[PDB]
Amino acid sequence: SPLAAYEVDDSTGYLTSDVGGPIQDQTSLKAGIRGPTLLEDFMFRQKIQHFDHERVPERAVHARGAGAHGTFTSYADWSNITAASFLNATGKQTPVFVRFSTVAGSRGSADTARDVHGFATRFYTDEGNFDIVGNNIPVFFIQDAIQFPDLIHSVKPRPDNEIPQAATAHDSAWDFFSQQPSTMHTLFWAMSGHGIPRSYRHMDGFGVHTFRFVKDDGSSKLIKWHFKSRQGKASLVWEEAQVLSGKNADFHRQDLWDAIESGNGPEWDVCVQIVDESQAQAFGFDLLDPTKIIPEEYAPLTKLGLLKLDRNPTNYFAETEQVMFQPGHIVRGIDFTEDPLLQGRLFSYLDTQLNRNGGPNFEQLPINMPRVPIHNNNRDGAGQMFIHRNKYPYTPNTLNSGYPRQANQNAGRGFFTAPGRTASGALVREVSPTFNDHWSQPRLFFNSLTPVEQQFLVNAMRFEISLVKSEEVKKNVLTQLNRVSHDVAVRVAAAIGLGAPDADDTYYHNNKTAGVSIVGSGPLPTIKTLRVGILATTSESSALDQAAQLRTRLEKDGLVVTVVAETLREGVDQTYSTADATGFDGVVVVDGAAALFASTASSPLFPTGRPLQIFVDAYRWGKPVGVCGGKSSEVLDAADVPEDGDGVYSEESVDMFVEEFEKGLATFRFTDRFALDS
Amino acid sequence: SPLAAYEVDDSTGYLTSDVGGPIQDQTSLKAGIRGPTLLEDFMFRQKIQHFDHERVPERAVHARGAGAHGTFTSYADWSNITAASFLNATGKQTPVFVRFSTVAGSRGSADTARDVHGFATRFYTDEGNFDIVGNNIPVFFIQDAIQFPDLIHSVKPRPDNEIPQAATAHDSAWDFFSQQPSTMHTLFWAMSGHGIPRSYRHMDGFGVHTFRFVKDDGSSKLIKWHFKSRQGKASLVWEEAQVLSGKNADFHRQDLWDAIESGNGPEWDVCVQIVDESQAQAFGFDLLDPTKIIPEEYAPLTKLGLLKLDRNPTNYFAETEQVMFQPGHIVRGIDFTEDPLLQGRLFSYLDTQLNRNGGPNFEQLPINMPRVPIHNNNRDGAGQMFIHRNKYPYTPNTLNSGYPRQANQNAGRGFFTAPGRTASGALVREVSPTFNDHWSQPRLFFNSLTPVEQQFLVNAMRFEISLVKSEEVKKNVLTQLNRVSHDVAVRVAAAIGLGAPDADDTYYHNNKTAGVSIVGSGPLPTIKTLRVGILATTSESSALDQAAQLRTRLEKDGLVVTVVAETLREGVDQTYSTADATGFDGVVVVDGAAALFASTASSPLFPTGRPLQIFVDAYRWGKPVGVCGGKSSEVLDAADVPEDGDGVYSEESVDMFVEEFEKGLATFRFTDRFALDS
Amino acid sequence: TEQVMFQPGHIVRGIDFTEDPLLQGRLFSYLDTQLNRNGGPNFEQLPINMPRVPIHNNNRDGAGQMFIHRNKYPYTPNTLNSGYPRQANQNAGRGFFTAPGRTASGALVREVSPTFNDHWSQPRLFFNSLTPVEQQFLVNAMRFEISLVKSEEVKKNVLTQLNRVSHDVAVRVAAAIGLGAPDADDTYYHNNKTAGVSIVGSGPLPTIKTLRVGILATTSESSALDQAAQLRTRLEKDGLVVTVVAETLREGVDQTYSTADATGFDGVVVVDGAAALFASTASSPLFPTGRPLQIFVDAYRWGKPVGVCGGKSSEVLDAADVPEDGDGVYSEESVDMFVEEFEKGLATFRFTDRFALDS
Ligand code: HDD
Ligand code: HDD
Ligand SMILES: [Ca+2]
Ligand SMILES: [Ca+2]
Ligand SMILES: [Ca+2]
Repeated sequence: SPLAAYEVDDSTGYLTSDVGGPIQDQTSLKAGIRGPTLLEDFMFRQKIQHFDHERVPERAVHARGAGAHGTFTSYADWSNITAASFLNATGKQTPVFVRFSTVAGSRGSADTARDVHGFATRFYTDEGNFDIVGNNIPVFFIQDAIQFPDLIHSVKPRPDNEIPQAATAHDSAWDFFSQQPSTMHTLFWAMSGHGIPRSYRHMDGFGVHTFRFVKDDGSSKLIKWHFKSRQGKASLVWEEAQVLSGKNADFHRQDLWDAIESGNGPEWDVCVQIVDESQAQAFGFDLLDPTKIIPEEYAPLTKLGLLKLDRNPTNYFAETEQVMFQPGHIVRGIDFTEDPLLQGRLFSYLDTQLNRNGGPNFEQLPINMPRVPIHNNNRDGAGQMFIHRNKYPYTPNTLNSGYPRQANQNAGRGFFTAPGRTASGALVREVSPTFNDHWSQPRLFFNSLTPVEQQFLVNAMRFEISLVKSEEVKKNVLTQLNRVSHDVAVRVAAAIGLGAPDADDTYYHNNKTAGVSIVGSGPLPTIKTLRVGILATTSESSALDQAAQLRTRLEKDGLVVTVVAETLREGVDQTYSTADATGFDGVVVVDGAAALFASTASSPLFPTGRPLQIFVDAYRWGKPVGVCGGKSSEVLDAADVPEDGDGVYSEESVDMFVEEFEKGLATFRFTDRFALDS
Repeated sequence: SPLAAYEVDDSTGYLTSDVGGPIQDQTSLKAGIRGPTLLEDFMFRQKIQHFDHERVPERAVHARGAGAHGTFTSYADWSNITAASFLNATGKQTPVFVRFSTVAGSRGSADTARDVHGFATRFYTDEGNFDIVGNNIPVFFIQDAIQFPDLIHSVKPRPDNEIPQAATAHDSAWDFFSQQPSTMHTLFWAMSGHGIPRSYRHMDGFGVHTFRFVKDDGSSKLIKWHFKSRQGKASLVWEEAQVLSGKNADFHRQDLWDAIESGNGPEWDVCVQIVDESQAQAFGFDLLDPTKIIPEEYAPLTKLGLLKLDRNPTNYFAETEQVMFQPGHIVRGIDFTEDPLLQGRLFSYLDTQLNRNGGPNFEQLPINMPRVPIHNNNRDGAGQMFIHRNKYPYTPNTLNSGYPRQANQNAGRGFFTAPGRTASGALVREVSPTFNDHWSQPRLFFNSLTPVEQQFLVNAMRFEISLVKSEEVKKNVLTQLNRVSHDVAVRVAAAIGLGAPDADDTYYHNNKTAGVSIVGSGPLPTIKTLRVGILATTSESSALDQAAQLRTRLEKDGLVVTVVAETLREGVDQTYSTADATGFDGVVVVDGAAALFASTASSPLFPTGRPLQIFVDAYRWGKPVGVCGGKSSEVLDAADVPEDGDGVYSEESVDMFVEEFEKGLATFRFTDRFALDS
Repeated sequence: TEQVMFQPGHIVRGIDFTEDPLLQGRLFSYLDTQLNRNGGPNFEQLPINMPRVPIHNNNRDGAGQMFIHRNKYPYTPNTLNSGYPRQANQNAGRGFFTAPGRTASGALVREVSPTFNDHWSQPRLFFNSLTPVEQQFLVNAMRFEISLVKSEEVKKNVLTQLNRVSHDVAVRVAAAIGLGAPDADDTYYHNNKTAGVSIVGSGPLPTIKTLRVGILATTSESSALDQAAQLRTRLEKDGLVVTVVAETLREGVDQTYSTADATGFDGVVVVDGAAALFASTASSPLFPTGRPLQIFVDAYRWGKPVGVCGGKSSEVLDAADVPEDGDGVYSEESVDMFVEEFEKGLATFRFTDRFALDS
């Protein structure tokens, strides 16, 4: 913790200026008790000036996000495939910092927007900082970095009025998607449940690009990075995400914070797919193309180590806001590929930190510093924090005895470009013909989802495209969807009253791939941290008694339990007024409370119908719901919830109720409650 | 447009660099067709560098906002009270730019957060730019500018985890409120409907501070600025505001945008209260105190002129984002007072623009430029756009013949300090004792609300304080509330399971004041722009017929009509999937659509129960609802809405339906549907 | 050095400001200007600017933020951080406080105090307090600068102001620029003087340590370099910085004639073994024509102590047109006697009898 050396404690002591002079900061200096404020009030000005300059530009993308500290532990000595020092011994531990994010919204936008999500991991290795700046979706919208402002301008708010915030549901985005068909693969992922994850802990991370692992002998293999969640994969449903955006814009950052504080810090297996250089085009697409995945059937995952997040930042601004990641932060044993999206990224991340930091010495901020000595001839610049002793900062020199020395493949453990890499041909601004198949892999992805997942994706597209005003853009969108799947274009067209174009089967096929479905990936492996809302009443002393007994039983198994009542008191966490179904992964009514759910309910302490609305919403959104007490039928009738439904629980016995209700939590969503196209 | 001279047209022509060289920007230059990108690719780098640097720091407060162009027109020659040139002739027109905003949220946060709102107006006068940087609430939280960072730190997200976004519902804010009693007045306004306005058009603006009008003879009078909405006052209900925050984060900016495009540009009467210098302490409080209003019974409003917003910006960034308001932008005829809040603001706004603009020449941005010539000896600085001819930029000079000439009270129409102003006494960092009554005016305000408005305010406080984790903070909050009103403290305490402290009647009184109530300000004066959702179906050709007839008669009265059905087609604006009750001011079901409202209604095209939920939500939130066509009983029964309810409409005849329904839209909210504490 | 950011706003308990209107505005400027230099608000965190005591305040964020603040309730007043940091003032925490006797009275004005209006008496006090040669130098600095002003009207306006200080100054300055001085205006003329403002009159320097002595020698003569080495040891003993100069470097020789100039020395000594370099027909590809003699002559003309060490002085001094009996001109055979006299000269520092006076 270079973070702990820079920590500042203010738990005792008298207020000082920034130069250590004790002062006051509550009243301005004035000429007389009702007089004007004086220019000589240095206390006033130092304080306001600091306030007035507190903000810094938000990131150009991924502005909305949150971070945590942890550790990476290697499972083996990986010398045989990479020279990377953080992977060179069983059990070797490296500190990490991770930031998760959306792409499109500004700071302050809602966590539960539909979007691609960032998953950026810094490894503070003993041979330098290494960053993997990935996303929760393994493919990207575009095939060349020069198009990135085009993609981003199209998805961000229309620039006359700056509407809409954090959403692709507008003409410009679908105009771009429909004119730039490379977008189809990422679009399909973003329109699935991968666009609205349950939490940062319930998504995967991917490096997206093919990279190289380079051995000390100089041989190389091609790799893709996969961070596979140990919490399982899980999504919201859209109608739930929308309400969550309003009720709790901070949902994902709160979830992450709380999991870490409770001792449930999330984990991922850090994995690679590893293939030979000769396989760059063996799989029916080009490994230089970031719109393509390698099916796991062609290349299995190898598990390199464990990533665990287990500590929250001390100061959000200083750590999370100021962390400045770069794919250029590379270490010996890793190399780039000629992926034209990766290639341009290298430029952008060094440049953009000048905007954020306002000066060139951004690598000296505590969160950006390495954990090894720095020896170089970089000097001066605004905000220079070091006092360099070497007064001959040039190479070659004799007056500093030739130091710092050059590092390279054979000296000082230098980074070196993989020596088998070559280039040949004309200097061109031309797209490789090997990149031209934009529709096959979207179809592979779509084929690999379950029927209800396919319906959710169609429904997401129906939602967004129905909000596009241009009839031409809508037609063009159907044209592109039709090339992936005639069925998708037909079902989407039905919602927007246009006809789909005739089937064009060039890229149609029936193939599937493992591991891309959320709903298909079986029950969650753990239910720790999941949220249960127990709906109770201060009316009946039996209701708070039953709530307390359920609480014990659920908290035993690591669930986070919230007892809801009309008013706060001992045992009650939340009022009906502040409660919502978006707040819980499952809801239980204690039978003691059945009168609150009648249609003539009414209280000055919460909005009309709130108790029942929580229960109904939770049911309609596919959550496990139940009534505990043995007079269940009255609440279930008021809800129009069938007692015999999957994921509906009714028991008098607390112990039997809990046992089945917990199986429901693992199932997580009951997908039989959602209507499917015929 | 004033700013037409700076417009750039890209409706034709070939892509160029910033220096006019024709280029391409879709493919990177590579060493071979699958090769690495080249450093000599200047096309790539100039485009990506611009992208990398697009963002600028958000405003330190009022980051989330929106703007429009307009005109101010004077109603008279106001020479007899002020020298101000924009007020010197009946009918005199001056261009304006207004930005509206929330206070606490970052720039992507929801418009319908509970907050104080900004209302900042620039008058581009023939004697310089004059800015009135106001709020929609006439009193401010604190009495000294030096305390602003304390207020804002406490209300903004907790700095460890940056939670929660755009909300005072957390411990730090209520800690500050309870330890700093000056906050009570603004707190009561923010917890009333004024904290969740229906639109920027349905709120007032206030300068907050006492200022001075100064005549050409040097005599002065004390003024408060009031911008009084011609659209009337209106608020959301909290439970509505919360869902709206998710469903449409852009609600207020969209409402303003749309009103201007439809030729319904909003208007305010720009008014002043005018009192003599001798009345600074005549009204039982100190006019230098920004936590106090002057009750209209003691000083009436004088209408000075009309503010009309009628033109949307061309580019949001360039106009809205870059507008840099200053209370320091003052003109001859106006002066400051020794209000210690105002005094410190004068420093802050000049300083903070350096952060935003990144250099000192921010007054040269098109939106910030004046509409008259500039003559001064300000020179150089980053981003200097002028080429100054005068090569002797010093005073006094002979080598530029003594130009520019000094302007003052007697020459060149210079600004001048009101010459009757004086100071006397010790140089002190002390609060005037005349500022010490923090509680009477909060009580005056509370007393001037209707019973249901009082309930809504109590309920806002119950909501927020129930989320405060510290029992000590909650206790301290009740202590302060109790000094305003024992009844308030009792009613709030009931939701959080504490007892309120014994009554302390030092500041209790029964006085009321006119015009601070929303509910009490009679029906809206116009219903133009209000939104009616018509819930129809494609399953019956008669329903769409009914909807079309309803649309014709409602549009004739300038309402914005959305017809909602399962799918889009001619006549249908929105699908049930995208529709929500938060999108309408009133909801009509056409009786041809009754089958969608049954509890077994289901479709793959929208979430279960969505048609009925829209109707139920609208009813519960106090909106006029109805069924048109004659067969009303299944819809009203399914919704549990009584046919004889106020603001419930049931007529066979479209004519009669609309005549009654329109009375309901003017009534706006039916307050009898909300329960009151006994 | 480049990053140090000073401010008169950096004040401590026991010091306070006055209502000097120049000082009052400075307090604003120095806080504001560091934003320009540093490009962000955390300039007090640069090592040179940090205090040597703990910092406890609620300043947060900003570009370049180096601290990680633990207090997550950075507002006052608070209970959630127990009311810390506490307010410091006259009576608690050794706070800064404004001197309590200070007051203000009267109108809010943009007017100059009439008490500020005598612009000329003190300039005259200062001028009166200089020695005659110092007065001449001041006049000569004005004649130099004003003679480069192209505007005839500006020049007249200058003599109008100077004349209000001293008619004599305006006359002597006017003579160089071909204008007539305006007639005497004696409102602010006086004969008063004040101690300690004169440089020339502040006696010999109190130390000559660090002053620079150039020894002009030659590689022609093994004698010349021996004399230079003996001089060097004797001068270095008294903490002077000695530079031996010759045609080319070698052991004992610090600088070539090519790089040397009289501006590099406070005193110049020629060793008499080097006399041949000082002739008018001296010439070498290793230095500009006349360079050795020019160093000596420049040093003499600029008022420095000069001398010849070894016993044979008259060829050098005649080549240079320097009278052997001049004040601050030294001739001795003995190194010890040479240095004893020469060091008196270094303490005198400048021999002002070598500069002409008006009238
Ligand atoms: C040519 C520009 C460009 C391209 C093609 C990309 N990005 Fe990027 N990205 C940026 C330019 C950039 C940036 C403007 O440089 C950002 C904003 C702030 C920063 O540090 O870098 C950024 C931020 C950024 C962040 C946030 C890091 C954080 O939390 O601070 C993530 C996770 C990604 N990007 C991930 C990706 C992935 C997985 C991409 C494709 C595979 C990708 N970006 C393509
Ligand atoms: C001492 C500091 C301070 C104090 C006491 C206040 N403000 Fe302020 N205000 C600022 C410091 C500031 C600022 C940091 O200087 C901002 C942020 C951006 C800007 O241009 O100025 C600002 C912005 C800002 C804006 C946004 C203008 C726009 O849309 O760009 C409004 C409407 C206000 N303020 C209104 C007020 C009112 C009505 C106040 C009390 C009566 C008030 N402020 C007190
Ligand atoms: Ca658009
Ligand atoms: Ca800058
Ligand atoms: Ca808090």
